[PDB]
Amino acid sequence: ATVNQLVRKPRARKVAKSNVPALEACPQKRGVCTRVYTTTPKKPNSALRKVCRVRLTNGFEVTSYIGGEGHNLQEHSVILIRGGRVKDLPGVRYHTVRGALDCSGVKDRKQARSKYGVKRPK
Amino acid sequence: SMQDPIADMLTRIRNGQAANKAAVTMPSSKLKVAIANVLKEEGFIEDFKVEGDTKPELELTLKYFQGKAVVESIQRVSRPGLRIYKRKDELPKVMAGLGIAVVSTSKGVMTDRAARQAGLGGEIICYVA
RNA sequence: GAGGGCGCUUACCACUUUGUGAUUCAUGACUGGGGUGAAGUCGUAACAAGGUAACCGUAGGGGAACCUGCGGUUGGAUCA
RNA sequence: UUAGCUAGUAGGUGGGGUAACGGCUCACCUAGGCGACGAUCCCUAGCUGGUCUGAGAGGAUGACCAGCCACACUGGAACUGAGACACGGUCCAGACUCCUACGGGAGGCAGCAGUGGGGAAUAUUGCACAAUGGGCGCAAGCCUGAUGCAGCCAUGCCGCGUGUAUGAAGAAGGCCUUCGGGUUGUAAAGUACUUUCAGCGGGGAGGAAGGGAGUAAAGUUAAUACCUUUGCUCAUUGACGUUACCCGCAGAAGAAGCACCGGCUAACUCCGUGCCAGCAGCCGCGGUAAUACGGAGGGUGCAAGCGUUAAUCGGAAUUACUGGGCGUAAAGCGCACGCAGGCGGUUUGUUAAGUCAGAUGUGAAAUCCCCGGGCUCAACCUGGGAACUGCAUCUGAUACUGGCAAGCUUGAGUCUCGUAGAGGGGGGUAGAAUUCCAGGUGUAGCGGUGAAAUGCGUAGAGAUCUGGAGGAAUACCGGUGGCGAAGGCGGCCCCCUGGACGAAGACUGACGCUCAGGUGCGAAAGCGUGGGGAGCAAACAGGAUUAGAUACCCUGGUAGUCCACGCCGUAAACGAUGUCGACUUGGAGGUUGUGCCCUUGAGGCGUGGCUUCCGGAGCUAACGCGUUAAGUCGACCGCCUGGGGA
RNA sequence: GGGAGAAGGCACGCUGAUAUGUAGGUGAGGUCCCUCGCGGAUGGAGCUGAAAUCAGUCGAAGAUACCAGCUGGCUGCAACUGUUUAUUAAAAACACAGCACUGUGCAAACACGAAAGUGGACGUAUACGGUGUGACGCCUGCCCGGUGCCGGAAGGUUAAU
Ligand SMILES: [Mg+2]
Ligand SMILES: [Mg+2]
Ligand SMILES: [Mg+2]
Ligand SMILES: [Mg+2]
Ligand SMILES: [Mg+2]
Ligand SMILES: [Mg+2]
Ligand SMILES: [Mg+2]
Ligand SMILES: [Mg+2]
Ligand SMILES: [Mg+2]
Ligand SMILES: [Mg+2]
Ligand SMILES: [Mg+2]
Ligand SMILES: [Mg+2]
Ligand SMILES: [Mg+2]
Ligand SMILES: [Mg+2]
Ligand SMILES: [Mg+2]
Ligand SMILES: [Mg+2]
Ligand SMILES: [Mg+2]
Ligand SMILES: [Mg+2]
Ligand SMILES: [Mg+2]
Ligand SMILES: [Mg+2]
Ligand SMILES: [Mg+2]
Ligand SMILES: [Mg+2]
Ligand SMILES: [Mg+2]
Ligand SMILES: [Mg+2]
Ligand SMILES: [Mg+2]
Ligand SMILES: [Mg+2]
Ligand SMILES: [Mg+2]
Ligand SMILES: [Mg+2]
Ligand SMILES: [Mg+2]
Ligand SMILES: [Mg+2]
Ligand SMILES: [Mg+2]
Ligand SMILES: [Mg+2]
Repeated sequence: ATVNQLVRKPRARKVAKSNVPALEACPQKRGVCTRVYTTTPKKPNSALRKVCRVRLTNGFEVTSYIGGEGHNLQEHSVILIRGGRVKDLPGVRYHTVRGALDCSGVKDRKQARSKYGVKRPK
Repeated sequence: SMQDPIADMLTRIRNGQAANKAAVTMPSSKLKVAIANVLKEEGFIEDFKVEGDTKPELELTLKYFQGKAVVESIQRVSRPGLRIYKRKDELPKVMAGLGIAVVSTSKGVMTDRAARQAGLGGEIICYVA
């Protein structure tokens, strides 16, 4: 309000927390799968979206989402967690970037292969 | 408690212009007369006069041009509690030269343009447009 | 002989040891509340004068929304 | 949501010690020093020039380089040395590793390369002292994992190329197709043309300056000896180096991919499932075609890069100093007093702290910007200028703020005469009425409800009269009447007392406003002690309604509501509108005082305080405020930053 | 108010200096004054006399003998001091201040008393007796169905006479 009140109590900021706490300012984090399963998204959406509870190497254990169509993930699988949330999945805050150590690219895809780790067809 | 006479003068003249008054009598002061001299020189007012022996009273005459008031906006700048001191380089310009940004300095209170011409800074008093 | 070296001792002093406090983290049988949800069970408390006008402070009572008394407001509709 | 810390600690006296000043340290004396302008404590963090975002203000940040600081497996210490408590110097303690003939000994790559481990992620166990320095040496000369270079990585910036003029049967094929045509498309084939860049064969500057071997003159010197300087031609020195650069070879070859296409946002048509696969940054899409999923055609954008992820800022005026609000979206403390603090009516004199102008020192270099130059050009480098918005010093101004002094009443306050008021505290008294106690008449009902019943009655209920007891408040007055800071106050009288307003005066002289922290008051309800208790009435019982009613309808009924002394500071404590000063059209009233005119009637004109309703400008998102503003400003405090969690 | 002497730790002998005995206490003689004695101001002669600092010194051991707390944490009970079965139970058992009920208007209730009389009490409902629980904080929620106590005599039964 007044200049004297501003001098007394400074016009402080408002710190906002990140939406990817388990990354600790890192683009990708290597982790090991712990629980591979499928969950039903919140209404009005309805599906069997494939998610994975994975414990990162730093110690954090989160749940990520598997994109594309078809994957070869199971227990004791090394994946590369990437930062990104799914709006229609309560709790999911991360994805698994394809083309990594074990999560191979999507089969029979020829468009947007950069986001799914698919090699250039011959 | 009346803690600012310059603000009172600006409020009185601004309300008189809004109400289409002819004269606005008020208790005057040395700085009030100095500011009224600048207003007369710049033509924003019509006339100012100090009439009083023991308690001097300034009776400014409002100036109207085809119904519209000559002064568009009157604004106090260096109000008591927030003092503004700008050098010659950073002297303000009101309405791109169409308004006055009155500055008080060592060589009296002439105006912003005269302060720039003389090459000395000062404190801003009133923005009149 | 002066004086200097070796040894010894005193003072400072690192590692270490004893007792009791303060703070933080993790864990802990069990336990209270809150937020999420799918055709789950009970009631209709608020929104009209919501059908007992609502709401606030307080005290008591009840499976629950809530009820009652006290003090204040119309952010209630009609009307001598 | 860190209010006290410090006993060598504040200071002093005297001595000893470093290069010097120094509680740097001991021996005595005075108990001080720090702290609401944040001491102490906790977490995190190398600082700066700079860097990125932003018009600026600001926000984040410390890659490379440069300056400073701190550290060499960890802790402690000292010696040499001008310069260290010292990265590859010393000793000891702790751990690790490695020999031992078991008495015993050796080491510290957060140096240059490289290894193991961690991670999403970091590069060769390369050449040379040729140039610049550094160290040593008279000089030659030696070393330098500094440095000058070499290799890998699209990690970042910039440049070039991956062709070109064409070339219509709008070849063929593909795509859909209203099956007539369109798209790809001058695209492709074919033709003419060029050979950048890559490969081959050659030439080929420049970073190299000096140094030694010889010859002369001068400077010396007893002396052309010896040495220095000045020159002089010759014989000399390159990791880069397959150097930059240029020349001829021949052929279009050896070189384009990535993301998106519903809106934000630049770009639409078919096929395949069928809330399934799935997309997703928000709006949201998939339930027989959703231009939104996957495939195709086509187009869009960038380009040796294209997208995602990680982090900062703009937009976000969404922390607002520039640049916001608090009546209703979140926001005036319930009110008052008041400290520190903030601000401050009017005139003059003095000073020049704040302010202003000039000059000096400085603000390293590097970096941004402007003017130019060199690599074919840009990136890159470079010269000058500007800038570094800052600080200190010196010289001049007092218009303003502040320091001091001397004046004024217009702010504030006092006295004098009067006025209104449920203002507060304490004590008395009158009356209606309700409820009981006793008695006299008095007979079958009374009370209650939408309907009844619990309940009261022949043990005389209900009704009336008489006498007595007890508690509360005061019918009409009574009104958007009055007072009070707020909460709140209502028969009458007595005592104390606060506050408010008016004609005419006199007087001090800025003594004025706000106010975190603090202090006091403060509805009801609640709690403790001592009293009292008529009526009303939480809890509780019974009756009634309802499918159910732990409630609204009824009969009882305790706490409490009544008093004294104590505790809380809670309300929709509201005008959802903080305190003080000035200005801004008007109308119709209520209350209270005063002035004047012939007051023959509350006849007429004025003039202050409070309060009520409309209403102009203006304001507001609109309801609405509207002289008692939510209209324009001034001084201050408190509060707000999405809804839940709370 | 307390736990608390919490837990734990430091110094304790002797000698010499500060000081040939210090700080302190007691207190001589000589000036003084008297309204003169058991007097009033100076005075430290003498005696007694801690505590600490510094240095040295001897022993394994210096509160060296006797005397002279073991400590902490959780938990049930009773608030606590106290009292209790002389002579096997000292406790959670009784009492306690406080709280609640009831009776009691004085020639009071009650108790000892065939009675007089006395205590209560030479007190007067803030007094006394009896019964329950037993400092203090949150409280004492429902029932008179039954047995007691209190209020009534409308009705039935009802002795002596
Ligand atoms: Mg109120
Ligand atoms: Mg000392
Ligand atoms: Mg910003
Ligand atoms: Mg190391
Ligand atoms: Mg060092
Ligand atoms: Mg290395
Ligand atoms: Mg060299
Ligand atoms: Mg065709
Ligand atoms: Mg889209
Ligand atoms: Mg706002
Ligand atoms: Mg609301
Ligand atoms: Mg609100
Ligand atoms: Mg208020
Ligand atoms: Mg050029
Ligand atoms: Mg610079
Ligand atoms: Mg002045
Ligand atoms: Mg009360
Ligand atoms: Mg009732
Ligand atoms: Mg009932
Ligand atoms: Mg309020
Ligand atoms: Mg005030
Ligand atoms: Mg109005
Ligand atoms: Mg003595
Ligand atoms: Mg037990
Ligand atoms: Mg117990
Ligand atoms: Mg006991
Ligand atoms: Mg016994
Ligand atoms: Mg015992
Ligand atoms: Mg007992
Ligand atoms: Mg009981
Ligand atoms: Mg009974
Ligand atoms: Mg009886």
